[PDB]
Formats: sequence, structure tokens, C-alpha cells
Amino acid sequence: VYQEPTDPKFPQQWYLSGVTQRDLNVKAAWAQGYTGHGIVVSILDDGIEKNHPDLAGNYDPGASFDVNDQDPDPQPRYTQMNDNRHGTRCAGEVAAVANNGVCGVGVAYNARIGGVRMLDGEVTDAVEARSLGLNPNHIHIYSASWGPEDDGKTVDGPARLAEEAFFRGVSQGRGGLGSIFVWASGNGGREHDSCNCDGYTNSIYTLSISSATQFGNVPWYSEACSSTLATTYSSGNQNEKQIVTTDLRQKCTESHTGTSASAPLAAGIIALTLEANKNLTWRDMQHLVVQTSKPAHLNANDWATNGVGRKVSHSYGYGLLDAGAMVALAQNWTTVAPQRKCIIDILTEPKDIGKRLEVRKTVTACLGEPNHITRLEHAQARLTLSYNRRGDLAIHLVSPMGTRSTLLAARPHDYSADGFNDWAFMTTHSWDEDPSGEWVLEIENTSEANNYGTLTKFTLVLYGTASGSLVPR
Ligand SMILES: [Ca+2]
Ligand SMILES: [Ca+2]
Ligand SMILES: [Ca+2]
Ligand SMILES: [Cl-]
Ligand code: NA
Ligand code: NA
Ligand code: NA
Ligand code: NA
Repeated sequence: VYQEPTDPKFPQQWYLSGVTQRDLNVKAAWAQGYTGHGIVVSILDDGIEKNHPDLAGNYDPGASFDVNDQDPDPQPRYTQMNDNRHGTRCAGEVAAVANNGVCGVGVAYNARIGGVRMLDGEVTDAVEARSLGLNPNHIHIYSASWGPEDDGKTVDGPARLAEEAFFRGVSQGRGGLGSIFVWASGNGGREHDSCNCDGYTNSIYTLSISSATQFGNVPWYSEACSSTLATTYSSGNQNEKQIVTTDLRQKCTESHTGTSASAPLAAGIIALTLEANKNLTWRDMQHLVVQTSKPAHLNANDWATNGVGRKVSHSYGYGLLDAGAMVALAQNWTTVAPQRKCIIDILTEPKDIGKRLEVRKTVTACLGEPNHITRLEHAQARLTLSYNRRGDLAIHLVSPMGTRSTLLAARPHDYSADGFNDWAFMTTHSWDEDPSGEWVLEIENTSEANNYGTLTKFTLVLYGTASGSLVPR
């Protein structure tokens, strides 16, 4: 039968496989014959050590570029502090070589791996766009363990070039099937940050991935939000194990940590899934993640069952990825119908927020039209509002099926008086629900202060299809 890797640190890779059920079920996918052969992954980060003993065999210059110095070679810049170790650590998680007596193995240890050196310098809009749009008919999957500052007061996302890169990627990338963008949801847990204030994670074009500790808890660094899709293991406290990967200067590390370690594991699992069905679209991939991810034994105080019987948490999305279940479901997967977009402008007049504002609206979700949606994918509440202290706001959106999504939780450090300017708060929690019916938006002041402001626009944007539903869970 299948023989598991013999690498010296493979037994330390607790998150890949084990008797204990606290893993991503990756060996089961390996046993089905999927190891990433023929799939190309690129790490958008601070560079990749292309000559690393556990990366060299899988390295792909076609999946690589150096946008910081404008050359083809993504070799990290070496410093005493080893500042530029981050990308190499991420790459090893995806595609470290197996059975070569070195370190551990990648989730997709036969995939090809590249890196874009783009974090080691000023990260402009143009820098991001040129990275996100690198060789989009060669690279299948992009992994990004970076984003806006996690100070818990920033609201920021892709500017014009980067957003255009996303739309070009999902539309024309991978032969029209769409580039797969995998994002780390953030490290702002300590600052009480929300990953919905991050336009990269909040994007419908990215699969935003959160973290769980070995013992199944929400890590200190974790950011909760409704835009998160699913979860992979990463670090926790000092009694919990961490991530084993390739390190700078041709070394091995057993202490890769934080949100940074979760996205690459998801990218690796998605690589195995694409090997099992190369015809999957970018939206297909998100459907697979929703259907197969596992809540069980993940601890959270906010698990809720949505309209179609799936458990969902703001800390974890639909739960832990399950590689075995992903590759199995992928094989006979029927391509989803083309994406519809139903735009519903909710307000007829501006509304003062005060202590609390509730906006109720019954919608038909474009009944009778080509964009009629009976099967929701992503939903956005695009909000424009003024307020004197942004971080005192909490915002909830309730679907017709009764699913309460927290669009925005209180952010104690966010003192901004700039409000929100058509910010597209996104939720994945009503996936596969029928969006026809009453939606409810709640905006409330969570502090005792006499705050003030006005909601001047609320566009409900629904994405999805009108066919192909499963019997609820
Ligand atoms: Ca270079
Ligand atoms: Ca190895
Ligand atoms: Ca953040
Ligand atoms: Cl759109
Ligand atoms: Na911005
Ligand atoms: Na397309
Ligand atoms: Na996303
Ligand atoms: Na309804």
C-alpha cells in the first residue's frame, strides 16, 4: 500500500497525519494518489531560498519573480536578523521535498513551488498587482501570508491595480478557470482586530484561512470575522506543537507560527485538490472547502448552524480543512453554474445611527431576472456611514434563513472619525442559503459614550446561482 514519508522531521508534523484525529487528514489524500504532481504554487512574500536542500527539487523559476529588485530571482536578502526567512518557511509548508532525508515534507510534496519577492521593500499597489498577476497561465495557486497592519485600527484593502489583478486572475487566469488566491486572515487577535477590516481577506476572490492550536483552541493571534472560509492548524501556547518547515540558510525549523503558517497549509491542500480535478474553477474550490471542512473538536463560543444545517464560526469559518475529503469530493465534481450578482440598494433615505440602528428589508433577490439567486455564495453589505469613533461600532447582518453574521465587532483601538466609505463587509456564513426574504442590518454603539453618525448607503450585494442544491446537512 502507500508508504508514508521517511523524512527525519515527518513524525513531528502532527498536523499532517496521526492516530489522534487532530490533523488535516493529508495522508489520506496521499494514499488516494494525490501529492501535488503537476500543480504550481507561488508564495508571495519576502523571497524563497531556491537552493534550499528541501525546496530545490520542487523549485520552479516559472512560478517566481523578484518585484522588489525587478529581476527574475527571488532569492532572499540575507541579514544578521534573518528578517527575510518568512517566505522560505511558508514555501516548505506547501512543497518541501519528501523522502530525501531532510527536514519534513510539504502538504503537496510533489507540487512545483515558486516565490515572489515582494515584501522586502515598499509594498505599493503596483508591487502587489505585479505579484498577484505573475504568470497567471502557469501558476495555479497563490499564497499570501501578509496584509495590512494588524493594529486593530486600520481599514485597508487592495487599491486599484491589486483589485484589477484579482479580477483578471479569477476571470482569465488558469485558462479561464480562475487563479486560486489563498490568504492568511491575520495576526491581530491581541489588538482585537477584525479580518473584515482587511480588504484582502474580506475579498470574495480570496480563500481567507484562520488558525487553530494543537489542542483545538482559538490562538491568541486569531482574528474573528464573517469573511473567513475555513481553518488549518498553526501554533498556540508553549505546550502545543508548532509548524515544521524549511528555514533560511538551508536550515530546518520546528517553530513556524501564527496566521502565516495556516495559509500555506491550505494552499497545499488546494494543490492536492486541483491534481484530483484540474477542471475546478475558483468558485468550485470555495464550494469544496465549504462542503468538506470539519468543525468537530474545534472549540469556540460562537458556533452556529446556518440555514442549510452547516456549523460556522467567526473564528474558524466552516472548520478545519480535510484534505482526504477534498480530493475525494473533487473527482466527480460538477462545475458550478456561472456566477450571478444581484445588486439591491436598500435605503431610501439616510438613517441616523445613535445608540442603535436596525434596518429591515424584504428582498426578492432579482426574481424574474438573469441574476436571480436562490443559492447564495458570498454576500456583501456595502456600507457608507459617518461616525465619531469607528471602533465603538458593532455591525450584524441577519439572513432570511436566520443566520446572524457579525460584519464588524468592537475594535477598542479604532479611534477613527473617518467612518466607512462603501466598505464591502462580506460574509461566507449564508453559503447555499436562499437569499429571498427579510434581511436585517444592525448597527450599534457598544460603548457608554454619546456617539453620533449617519448611515447614508447600504447596498446588499448577493452572489450565487439558481440551481444545483444539495439536501441540507
Ligand atoms: Ca533578486
Ligand atoms: Ca524533506
Ligand atoms: Ca487584521
Ligand atoms: Cl463583481
Ligand atoms: Na486603503
Ligand atoms: Na473565466
Ligand atoms: Na476572502
Ligand atoms: Na426566504
